[PDB]
Order: sequence, then structure tokens, then C-alpha cells
Amino acid sequence: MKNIGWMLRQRATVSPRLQAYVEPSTDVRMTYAQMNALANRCADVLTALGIAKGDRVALLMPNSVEFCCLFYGAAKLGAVAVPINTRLAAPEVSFILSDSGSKVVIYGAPSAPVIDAIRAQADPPGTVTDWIGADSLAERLRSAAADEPAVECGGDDNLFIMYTSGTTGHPKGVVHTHESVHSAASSWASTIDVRYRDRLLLPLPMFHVAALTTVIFSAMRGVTLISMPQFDATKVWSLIVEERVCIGGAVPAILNFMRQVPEFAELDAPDFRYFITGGAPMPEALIKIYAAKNIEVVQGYALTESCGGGTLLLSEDALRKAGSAGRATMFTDVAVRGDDGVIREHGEGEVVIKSDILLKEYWNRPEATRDAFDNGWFRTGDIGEIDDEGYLYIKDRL
Ligand SMILES: CCCCCCCCCCC[C@@H](O)NS(=O)(=O)OC[C@H]1O[C@@H](n2cnc3c(N)ncnc32)[C@H](O)[C@@H]1O
Repeated sequence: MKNIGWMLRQRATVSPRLQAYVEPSTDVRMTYAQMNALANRCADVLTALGIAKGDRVALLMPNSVEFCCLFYGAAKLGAVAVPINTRLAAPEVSFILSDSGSKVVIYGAPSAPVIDAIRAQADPPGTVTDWIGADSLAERLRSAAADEPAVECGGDDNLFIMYTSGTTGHPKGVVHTHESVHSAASSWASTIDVRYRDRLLLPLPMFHVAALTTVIFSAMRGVTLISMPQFDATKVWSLIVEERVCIGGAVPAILNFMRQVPEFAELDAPDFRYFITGGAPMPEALIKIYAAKNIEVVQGYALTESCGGGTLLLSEDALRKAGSAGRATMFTDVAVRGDDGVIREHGEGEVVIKSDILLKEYWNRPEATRDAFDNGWFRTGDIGEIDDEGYLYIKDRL
């Protein structure tokens, strides 16, 4: 069986001295050997905190090496990580904590006021036994052992619970296993043009499924993650050039706001090849602007339930199929479910997905889980059309 945590170790075996995590703003630089060593300390810390295989560990903190190492460490233990959106208010964070039955919460200094509010409320999440802030994590990690854990786990064992974007009415925990995450990161590494030793810019919050899949897929391919904790458009370009970024993740808005700053006018980053985007189509204009600087753009379509995987639109078809979500990526099949309940490869209907990247279930939501599955196919709830060329077009929501 595959184990996301073991994979980090294996990467540290293959490329021990390869730069794995680069964070300028904080001057935090680490090789894969060091990152894997930090995860082991993280695993030791969690164990002493009473975390056992299956147990949930909440992570409320800014992007950081600690975040990645904590879930990687959790992965080696068979524990389940619950990364939480840091823009969330106390009552919502509290909801996620009790719904997930998290027993340990690791939080950053910026989230202290949120953790304090929850702890002062009437009826705080009963399952939480420890609230570990930045200071305590530092203290604990310092006396932590760096030994490699020895726990047979992985495969279909839970690894993460990602709660569906804020609200739409039904906030649910999306549970992914080592296999579904492995398959997703595998899908990405096999679909987009990623290369060993490439340097990739991650400006997205690490609680986001796409971002999570990015740090994991980076370890799998042996990519140097370039971290920009809090996106800042006044520094993003110099980071791209000074750190010799080859690939960058972003949303259409960011890119449109980025080709505006002064630094853009005469940008000269030889190493930078393309941006990956999703969540909204890319305006033919915004594309051409970037095509100008010889910068390519790949656009994808995915959900939390698909672990950030799904369809993708290669640059070459950006204008030819502008307004399209692309085609199915490696290791994943996409089609449409009619009103007759019949699934077809072409035509309009509800976009359905069949791949190993799919969630195991909705955390403690039996009915929702069974209603999202139809003979192996996951119903996205999105209406769309697939043309004879096999390109997907996202319409309204079912
Ligand atoms: C192999 C590499 C794959 C790279 C995939 C990058 C995906 C970036 C977006 C991730 C979205 C994922 O996080 N799910 S979600 O919780 O954010 O929301 C999912 C919903 O967002 C919408 N929705 C996502 N992408 C789109 C879209 N490209 N075009 C119209 N709509 C969309 C659609 O309603 C979908 O059901």
C-alpha cells in the first residue's frame, strides 16, 4: 500500500540534499532530508499528545514548513489531519472541531484570538484535549526524537478531512485516504509539465485541497516548493525571478492583478514557464497578455471531493476552446449524467467523475455520501456539456 508519509521519506532517500521548502519572507530553507526529519519530530510530538492511528489533528495556521511537516508526520502515524481555513471565525472553526471530533489542535499565533474565543465559549468542542500554540509546538519539537515511526498504515486509511468551502448550506467533511491523495498527486505529476528539481511557487493557503495536493505532488516529483505565505502582489514578481521559479499556481484574478504592477512591464524570468489556474475560466485577453511575455497558462476544473483533480485545459487550446474546462486528466474519467440517470461520454448533463482521486466518504454524512455516488461515479452537482472533441464546459449548478 502507498503511504503519503513514507513517500516523503523515500524522496529524502533519493534527493536528500535537494531543496524542498523555500520561504524567503521567513528565511526558512530546508532540504528533503531536513523536512523529513522535521516530520519525524512532528510525529513524535503528536504521539506524546496522544494521537493514534485514526485520530484527528486540527491545523489552524499560516502556510509554513511546520504545517506540511505536521500532516506528513500525521501521515506516518496513520493519524488524520484536518487543516482549517484561517479566515474562519470562532463559531465556524468550533463547528469543524466538534463535527470532526478532533482531539488535538495545533494553531499559529495569528489564530490565537480565535482559539481563545472558542475556549471561553459555553460548550467548547469536548473532544479537544490539547490546544497547542506556536510557542508550545516549538518547545515540544525541540526535545522531540527524530526517529522514523514504525506503523503499518496507509492505503484506504483516512489521511485528511477537508471541509467543503465555507458554506452553501451543507458544510461537510471530505475524507481522503493515502490512496486517493496519492492518486491525485500522481495524476497531477503525470499530467502537467513538471520536472525533477523544478521550483514551484505556491501562493495559495495550504488548507485548500489544490494547495495540499501541490505540496504532496511536489515531494513525489522532487520539486522545490517556493512558499509565499500571504500573497503579496508587490513582491510576487521579484520572488519569481530571485528564486528562479519555473511554475506558479494562481487564480485568474491574481494573474490579472499581477500583469498590472510595474514589475510586469519588463519582466525577465528565463526559468518561468507557466501558471496553473482554476475555479473560473481565463479571459482570452488575459491569456494573450501573458502569452506576450511567453508565459503559458494551464487551467483546471476540480472539487474538494476529487482531491483537486479532474479536467485540464492545455495552453495550446486556451483560445481554440476558450471558455472550456479542458479534458480529463491522467487516472481520471469524466462524463455527464442525464435526467434518465444514464451516463454518456458526450452531451449535456450533470458532470460525473470516476477516478481513484475521489473521496472515500463525507465525514459522518451517510445519506449525503450515498446520494453522491451512482455505480462508482461521483456526482459533482455541476451541469455541463462535453463536445464531440471531448472538451468540458461548466454551466449552472444542479
Ligand atoms: C491535474 C491538475 C488539476 C488542477 C485542478 C485545479 C483546480 C482549481 C480549482 C479547485 C476547486 C476545488 O477546490 N473544488 S472547490 O471546493 O474549490 O469548489 C469546486 C467547484 O468550483 C467550481 N469550479 C472549480 N473549477 C472550475 C472551473 N475551472 N471552471 C468553472 N467552475 C469551476 C465548480 O462549481 C466546482 O464544483
